[PDB]
Amino acid sequence: HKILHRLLQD
Amino acid sequence: KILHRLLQDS
Amino acid sequence: SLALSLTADQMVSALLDAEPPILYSEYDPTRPFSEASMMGLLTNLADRELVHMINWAKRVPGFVDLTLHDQVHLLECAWLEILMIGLVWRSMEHPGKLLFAPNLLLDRNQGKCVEGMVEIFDMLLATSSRFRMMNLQGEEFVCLKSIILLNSGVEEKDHIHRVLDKITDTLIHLMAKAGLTLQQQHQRLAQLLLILSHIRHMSNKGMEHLYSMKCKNVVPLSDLLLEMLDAHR
Amino acid sequence: LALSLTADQMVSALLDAEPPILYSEYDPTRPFSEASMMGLLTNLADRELVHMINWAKRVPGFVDLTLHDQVHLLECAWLEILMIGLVWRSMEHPGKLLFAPNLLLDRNQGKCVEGMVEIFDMLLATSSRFRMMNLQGEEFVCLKSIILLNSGVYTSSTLKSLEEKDHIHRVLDKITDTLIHLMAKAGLTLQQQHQRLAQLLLILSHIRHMSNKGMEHLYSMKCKNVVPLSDLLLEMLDAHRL
Ligand SMILES: Cc1cc(C)c(B(c2c(C)cc(C)cc2C)N(CC(F)(F)F)c2ccc(O)cc2)c(C)c1
Ligand SMILES: Cc1cc(C)c(B(c2c(C)cc(C)cc2C)N(CC(F)(F)F)c2ccc(O)cc2)c(C)c1
Repeated sequence: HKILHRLLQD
Repeated sequence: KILHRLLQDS
Repeated sequence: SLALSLTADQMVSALLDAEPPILYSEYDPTRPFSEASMMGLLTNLADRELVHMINWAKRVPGFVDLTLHDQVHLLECAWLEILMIGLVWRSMEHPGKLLFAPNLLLDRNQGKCVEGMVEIFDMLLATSSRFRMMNLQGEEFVCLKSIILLNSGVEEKDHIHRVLDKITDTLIHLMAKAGLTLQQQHQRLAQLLLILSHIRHMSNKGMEHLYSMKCKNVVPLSDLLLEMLDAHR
Repeated sequence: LALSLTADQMVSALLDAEPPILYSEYDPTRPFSEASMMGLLTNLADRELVHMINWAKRVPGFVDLTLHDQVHLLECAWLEILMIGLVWRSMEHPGKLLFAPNLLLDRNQGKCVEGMVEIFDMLLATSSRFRMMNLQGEEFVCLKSIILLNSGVYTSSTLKSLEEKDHIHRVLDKITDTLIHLMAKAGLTLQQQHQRLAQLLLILSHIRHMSNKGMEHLYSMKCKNVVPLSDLLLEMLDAHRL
């Protein structure tokens, strides 16, 4: 859970 | 100019 | 896993495929430039570029083999570097200038609106003219991007190293194909990889007075830019 | 011109250009504070810097550059060079860092200096890297002279500035030559040569990162007035802020 965390799972 | 001096040393 | 058996050429096509496009900037050539507006356009530019980058990364062969945490870390370390290589490359054909966007090609004295910028400007221009004189190739460019991504952080420490040896192989392959002697291949590989040092240094300088260009709050920086910026320092 | 050297000649002139290992202000009679630690390392460096100029003058081709170009490179690379030098030293001391034979530190002894441990662990990792790749003395010297000639090469006006840059690039091309010649003699596959070369030069960008963060804290320390820097060490820093 971190902007860059979810944008790598989308 | 310490550096500069030191290189100028023969 | 299966990224390690990619041939030299499957990897070249694989990267050219994953390449982000070139973006336009929120740019009104009516308003002259200040510290505030100048940071306005770049964090807007780089904000969008960041999203392509994240997606680019995942099409970087062997990148998705890394646990989530590893992938986060690399992107957290290389993002500005990668931005900066990309910028240096599209700035190639424009001596004395920096092609931020097609609508935003900047020359040196416009980095003066922001303190500490002009110095990084000179370093970038320098790299640009090194790319020109070396006549870097598109196919070489995307390999360096791959290296930067995989090298900024650097069984689990092996996988990336293997991939790194694959990209070297690949770089070698390209110089081979171009018709270079064994002595030219090795010399150029060295000249390529030493530019990366410089890119690293450029990335470190920008991070410095962009951590202070956050404190001296001259511009909002998106939640992501802050996130990227705070875990770096 | 030093282009006219064989690989062997390149190696020898680098191995005997080598600086001497120095000692730290010994028998410390006081516990370690941030101030004290930073006095040992700063005294060390400041003394090491005088022998770096000497070693630099003896790096083939270096002397063919003009004073301001020589200042630039040294001004640019002094702490990378210090840090590769360190890394090499600490080679056979896993988990420690031999700043001097009588200052052999492990990581818990950076706990007191804001920013040390972090930089310390990177330097520890690099040591591990070299051990794992079994870097060689003759490769080591090549690396370090690369760092010297490379770090400020870009940072051009009339063929005097220009031809000055083809020159260090020749010299650099030579070090590459001589690096592969070494890898071949150690009996490595041509595929292992280009892979080795690459891995070695990739560490050079990790060293850059080393120096930059180190420089950052070194500036923070200065303005916090924690340790008294020498006049030379004052100017080495002030080049990375202008
Ligand atoms: C979000 C963001 C990101 C960067 C990398 C930049 B800077 C930046 C600059 C110029 C100067 C300072 C003092 C700080 C920063 C962050 N920058 C540096 C350069 F122009 F000097 F090269 C940059 C480079 C490439 C790119 O695509 C976007 C921006 C800015 C202003 C904002
Ligand atoms: C004049 C001077 C130069 C250096 C590189 C250092 B530092 C340094 C340290 C220890 C911590 C910080 C926060 C900043 C610096 C510059 N340093 C860092 C390391 F030990 F963490 F790696 C160092 C490296 C090699 C060497 O021969 C001597 C010192 C110090 C304390 C003083």
